Amino acid sequence: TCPFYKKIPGTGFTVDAFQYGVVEGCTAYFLTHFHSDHYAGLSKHFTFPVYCSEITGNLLKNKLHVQEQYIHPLPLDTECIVNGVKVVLLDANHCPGAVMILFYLPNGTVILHTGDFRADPSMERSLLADQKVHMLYLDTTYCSPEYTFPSQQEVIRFAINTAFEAVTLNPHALVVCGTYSIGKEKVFLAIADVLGSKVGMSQEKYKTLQCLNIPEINSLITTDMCSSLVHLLPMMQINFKGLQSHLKKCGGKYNQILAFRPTGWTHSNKFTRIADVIPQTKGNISIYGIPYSEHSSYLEMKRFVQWLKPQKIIPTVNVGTWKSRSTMEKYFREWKLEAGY
Ligand code: NI
Repeated sequence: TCPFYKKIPGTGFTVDAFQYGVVEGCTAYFLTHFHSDHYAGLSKHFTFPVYCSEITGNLLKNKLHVQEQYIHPLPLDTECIVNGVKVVLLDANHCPGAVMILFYLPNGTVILHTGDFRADPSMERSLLADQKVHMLYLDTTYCSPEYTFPSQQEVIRFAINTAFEAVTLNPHALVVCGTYSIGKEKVFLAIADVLGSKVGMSQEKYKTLQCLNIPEINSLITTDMCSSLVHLLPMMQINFKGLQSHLKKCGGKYNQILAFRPTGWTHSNKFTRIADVIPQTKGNISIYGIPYSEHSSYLEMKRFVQWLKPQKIIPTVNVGTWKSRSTMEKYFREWKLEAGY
């Protein structure tokens, strides 16, 4: 059974609600982004209308084999009518194709559903600026003050400089980057670009990347591993055993691996600046965990919400425990009292 926080009152709409069977009364299923906790349940046998971005639509078609007749892609930043209700999709600054949805209810209520997002001040000049929002369905992944991490730009700067130094010192080093889903593509693309290489990967990952409308992509990625000095591997293979084994396969072309594991937040963030980050090393293998986040920090989240001044907030993450829910409600009240809405 579908939980309440995936239902849009006064509509026949649900958001990211594919794992509950047929939801009573749902005339259109919205999908915010192509990540497995959100699409869980979709397949080629799904026969209700799905509304989503162009990029999400490419992935539904090519990776999950959803039939074209049920895929309804919408352009961003454009007022659209769906089953008699005005909607707008906005960029969520999450992974490729990820959106927030603004719903304009027939009774005059306005609802913003953020999906998953990394709040940014640039959102304060989208179509959000033009009217009041009554209810906010909020990505609360990191809704606690301990969650600090650097900007995406600082993290990429660290990775580019790290990789460029290592390979200039040793032209026979291989760079490996972990992945398990879409998002965080800037990590491996930025590193390959500074090294003048394409990125090598499996046919399945290449297929996924070809759905994402990235400019000049044919110039940046390849399935030919042997022509490339930046390789992508599944995240589970980014450990001393998995990399040792991968190095065997490269046929004495390389004598050193430097590997990156983009994580979300980790507790080493409470003590250590990005500048100061060091790898785990064994032999000729080094592994850097870098805190590249596609979710709001606490401070970014707070700033967005205090700007928006919603009348009510409904969290969509960390909703399973009483202690979590109580913690989040206390922060929402502080924010409201401090800003005065
Ligand atoms: Ni996500």
